[PDB]
Amino acid sequence: EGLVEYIDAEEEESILIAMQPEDLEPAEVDPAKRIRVSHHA
Amino acid sequence: DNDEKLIIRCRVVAEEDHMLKKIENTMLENITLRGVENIERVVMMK
Amino acid sequence: SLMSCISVGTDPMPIITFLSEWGMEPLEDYVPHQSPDATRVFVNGVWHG
Amino acid sequence: FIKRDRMRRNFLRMREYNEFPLRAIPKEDLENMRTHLLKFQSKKKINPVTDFHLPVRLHRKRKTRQLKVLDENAKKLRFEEFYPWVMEDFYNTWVGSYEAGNSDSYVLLSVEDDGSFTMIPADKVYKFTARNKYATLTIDEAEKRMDK
Amino acid sequence: SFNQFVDYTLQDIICEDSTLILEQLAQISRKYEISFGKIYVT
Amino acid sequence: TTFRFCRDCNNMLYPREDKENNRLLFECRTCSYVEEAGSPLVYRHELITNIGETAGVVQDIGSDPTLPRSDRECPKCHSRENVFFQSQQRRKDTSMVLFFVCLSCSHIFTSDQKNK
Amino acid sequence: KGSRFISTLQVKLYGREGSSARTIKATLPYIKQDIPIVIIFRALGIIPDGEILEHICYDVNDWQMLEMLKPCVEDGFVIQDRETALDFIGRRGTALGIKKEKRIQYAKDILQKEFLPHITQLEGFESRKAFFLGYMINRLLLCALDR
Amino acid sequence: DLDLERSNRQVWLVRLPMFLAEKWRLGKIRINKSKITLLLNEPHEYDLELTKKVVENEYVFTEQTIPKKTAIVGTVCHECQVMPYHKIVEQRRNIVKLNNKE
Ligand SMILES: [Zn+2]
Ligand SMILES: [Zn+2]
Repeated sequence: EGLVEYIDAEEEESILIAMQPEDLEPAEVDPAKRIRVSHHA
Repeated sequence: DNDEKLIIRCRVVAEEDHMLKKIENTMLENITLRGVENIERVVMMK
Repeated sequence: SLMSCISVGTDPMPIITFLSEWGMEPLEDYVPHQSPDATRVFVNGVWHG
Repeated sequence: FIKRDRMRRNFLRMREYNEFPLRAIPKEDLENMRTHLLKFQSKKKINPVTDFHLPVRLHRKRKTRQLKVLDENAKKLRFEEFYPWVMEDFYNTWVGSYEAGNSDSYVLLSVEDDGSFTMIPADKVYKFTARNKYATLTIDEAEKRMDK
Repeated sequence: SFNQFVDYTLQDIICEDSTLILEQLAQISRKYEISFGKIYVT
Repeated sequence: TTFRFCRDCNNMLYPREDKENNRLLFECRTCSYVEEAGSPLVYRHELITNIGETAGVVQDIGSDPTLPRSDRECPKCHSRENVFFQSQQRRKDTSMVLFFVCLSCSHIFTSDQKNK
Repeated sequence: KGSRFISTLQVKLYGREGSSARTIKATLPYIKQDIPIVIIFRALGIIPDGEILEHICYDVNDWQMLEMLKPCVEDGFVIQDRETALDFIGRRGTALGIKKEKRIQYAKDILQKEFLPHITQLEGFESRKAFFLGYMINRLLLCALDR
Repeated sequence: DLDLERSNRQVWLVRLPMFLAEKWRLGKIRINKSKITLLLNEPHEYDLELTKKVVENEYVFTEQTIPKKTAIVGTVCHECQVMPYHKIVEQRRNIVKLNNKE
């Protein structure tokens, strides 16, 4: 169905991955939470 | 020194062009202009 | 890792076959000087075209 | 902040034009005949052998038992045909080698006397190169000289 | 990497040199060949 | 550099000084073919490089995934969308300055200011 | 497939930096010594110098590569003929089959199979290797050129 | 004793995809001025695409040291390859990418 793509090392040189989807994909708190990077990309 | 283009040239008294290549090498390579051999980055320090 | 496997590989024939029928000019006929920006196409370290 | 599993309870609950005809050429002539394709590297615009030179002469230039290695016939046949093809005058000269890259999928449209055509498969192609034109050769004369 | 092996590589290794031939000269010559088949696994 | 090749031999046209005319020729060391000297230069070394630092620039350059972004105008188009990258001379001591490319007209423009 | 070859063409870059004699030889198997590269282009039928630089420098505009190429070309200027070139190599490896009519066959024979056993091992594709090689050179310069 | 039959017989070599070449081991060229087309013999209708306008240093010869009976047929007049009716050709092409073995 073309949902997820198997990926290897050589291939990774060419792509730009996201840590967590909800984290990052939608363009847009506890003090005890670890500080997390932005979705500029 | 008054010149903005620091340019220096020379000529000599088969094909001379090749010795020049040998000749211009040594010039660049082995002619120190000052300072002792093997010594670079005279680094100050207090 | 947990989520890793290994390519057990295959034949590359059908692949080559495709590009053949798909504009990958044969190498032999490559004339760079006039086609400056051809993208080289490699397979398994074999620069086919 | 916990591990919850029975959501199977949830999930099972939550659930102009000009015609030009063709003809596959008769086969007997092909059966008797071998034809192939010339290619030159002269970088000359056409290099017509007409304007090349005359004449033209193109041609190739009891014990016990034992083990023989195995090869398919066409390879043995073509390997055997290692004598490079050479056309001459008796003045310039041309020789080539086989290419094996583009002899498969190749049929030619002979522009016959008619606007029609015939289609002819390709047997071989060759790449004749001019040679000896400035005629310098030092077979071992520069070789032994080389080591200098 | 084993299912791959048993299925295919085993055979392709056979098919490479199924054949090897011995030719006896006479006084018309002989020529003995022997060749393998597809591989069967129990 | 920028040296011709023979005709009917297509081999590199070496310098041959004419002593008579007091000038330089250029021959096919394979054949007879020769030709005069059109630029009084012969050779050069050119130790330093600021050449090529725009390699890979194509009118297909934006299509790259991972060049990050900014907004500066085309210094010609005034077109404020564009993409950047660093000096293609992936040499050691090279400076950092950023090469930008308009996405309207692919207008090259870097980001350093000291010399355009 | 086929005897699982381990054949390592290496393409050495003679010459420490700055120095001239920046020559390039290559170490084809069963060959006693390292062979100058132009002798190999020739060996695969690319006689003329202009055609050669097509195989390696992929730009009519970068000349620096050509500059480091310069010495490597006259390296070949000795030879001008494929057969001489091929004969040269015949003179270069495991000379047992004295017949030059059989020996230059052999340097042919070897360079059919025993060199880049990949892209082929059969007659005719000789030019295609002459690119792939002609490419490997490019990167060697390209690297040593620090780009 | 090489012979030159014509060395000028204008000929258009073509490269083909596998199926038609295999089917070729006639038709009608409907040149359209230059959207050249061909009406094949029944089967599909494959036009003419101009792979190379002008073709040189390339000629057709024949065969029957040892010389052999060799004649010069003619010069390649113009190179073409083929545009292959279409969806079925497209379907079989993608279908061709689905081989198998024992
Ligand atoms: Zn010349
Ligand atoms: Zn702009």
